[PDB]
Amino acid sequence: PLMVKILDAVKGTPAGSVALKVSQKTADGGWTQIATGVTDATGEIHNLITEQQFPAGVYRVEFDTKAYWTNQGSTPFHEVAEVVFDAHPEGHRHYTLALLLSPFSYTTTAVVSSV
Amino acid sequence: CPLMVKILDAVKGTPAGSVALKVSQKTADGGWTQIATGVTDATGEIHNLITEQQFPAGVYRVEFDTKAYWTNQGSTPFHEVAEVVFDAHPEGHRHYTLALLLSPFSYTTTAVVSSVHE
Amino acid sequence: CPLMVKILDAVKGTPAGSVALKVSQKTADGGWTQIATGVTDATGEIHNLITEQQFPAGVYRVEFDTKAYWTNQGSTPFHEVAEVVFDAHPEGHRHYTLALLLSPFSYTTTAVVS
Amino acid sequence: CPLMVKILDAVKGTPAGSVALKVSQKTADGGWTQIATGVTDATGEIHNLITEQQFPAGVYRVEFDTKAYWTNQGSTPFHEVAEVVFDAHPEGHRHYTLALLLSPFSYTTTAVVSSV
Ligand SMILES: N[C@@H](Cc1cc(I)c(Oc2ccc(O)c(I)c2)c(I)c1)C(=O)O
Ligand SMILES: N[C@@H](Cc1cc(I)c(Oc2ccc(O)c(I)c2)c(I)c1)C(=O)O
Repeated sequence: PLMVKILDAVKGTPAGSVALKVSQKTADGGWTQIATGVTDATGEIHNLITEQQFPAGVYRVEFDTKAYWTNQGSTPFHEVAEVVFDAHPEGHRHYTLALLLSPFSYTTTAVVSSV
Repeated sequence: CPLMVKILDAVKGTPAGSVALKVSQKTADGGWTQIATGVTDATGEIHNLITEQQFPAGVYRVEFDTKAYWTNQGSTPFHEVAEVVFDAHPEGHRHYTLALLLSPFSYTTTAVVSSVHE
Repeated sequence: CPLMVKILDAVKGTPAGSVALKVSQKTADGGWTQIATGVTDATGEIHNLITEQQFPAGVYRVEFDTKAYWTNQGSTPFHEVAEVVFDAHPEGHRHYTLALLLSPFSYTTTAVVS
Repeated sequence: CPLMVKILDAVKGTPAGSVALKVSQKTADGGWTQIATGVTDATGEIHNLITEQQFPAGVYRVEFDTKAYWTNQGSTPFHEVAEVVFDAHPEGHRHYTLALLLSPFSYTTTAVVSSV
């Protein structure tokens, strides 16, 4: 239900080996960690979470972009890239978090398949 | 396919369906020759746009009718058209995906030239 | 004004007016302490957000209430908020401009470090 | 000035200086006539690019030499050029700012229209 696609805007390839964590907002305004992962070479993570693990609610996906640029040899601006959103996965609703990275800029977009 | 597209609608949060596009190749005299046209499907893609044989190295211009897209959406767009012009280097089984993120008053054109990082 | 913002609305093609934001500084224990808040004017900027005195070297978080902005505009947006987290090195009159481009289902955060 | 530009370099986190550009106006026959050329300064802008008298309503094309910008940076660019094509409606003292966000394999073209 939750997929990601991270692209490197400098190299024109997906951003591989990007560490991420998915958190779910709790009733008291806190966060609970529901999964972690690292993108494969296609800048994707497969079987990140399952349907039952992704009920309606506010989610935060944190991407370790600083480590990504460091490893690539660039010094980046952001300490992390955070994507915080409301998810309504009722039906067939699948979410793709598209992330476009440059050392001093990123774009976070979502593609939400209907039901 | 050596040339793929992926168009996203940044307003609706879905791929941009029914976007008309055309692919032209720069000729020796500096003019443009149209080699393919098409319209994106519901996934914001166009399958079998051109073949490897139709894609020798050279300068290509892919023009997207984003103005009609927004107009059909009931929106007011800025750009007359979205243009992506690039020198293609297909040697070594390099394929291109032209990613395009659309908003009425903004678009982002990115290119992916491998399916994997390195 | 070591810390400036410039927010644009990619749907309307104008700056994003009345966008609420808050600036937090990371503390020794890893937590966040809020040092300023503001709301963008019609040019999508906030003047005199913080002073050089308030902006020492360290890690900062600028959080923009984009959800409220889109809700007010009449759209249902994706993001609950827009978060910009960065290590600042303002020592030496280093200015930071956080440029933010907004659409209901996408935003771009860029930095111009002068 | 009815037509401004603001070019940023997303790799360095600075405006993009010394970017060459050309402004053309579409003619009645579908062709193009050049009305201005310029090069951005260190703030990624070009001052006094054209006058209001030179900017009537119509379709304009602004071509940015981003390929040379990246080549000079020692990088490898994707795009052969960056072109921004739009129907301009300056009536009622509307000015345009073409914002351009550059990375080697990606750029964002946005427009800001203000009543100034
Ligand atoms: N196999 C599918 C996977 C796929 C999914 C999506 I959403 C894509 O678009 C992106 C992704 C990240 C970005 O930052 C931007 I801008 C656009 C691409 I490119 C590929 C396909 O090829 O469409
Ligand atoms: N802030 C001053 C000048 C100014 C105008 C604009 I539009 C700006 O935004 C940009 C520029 C390029 C980009 O690629 C992106 I995304 C945003 C900035 I930063 C500054 C003013 O307008 O008075």
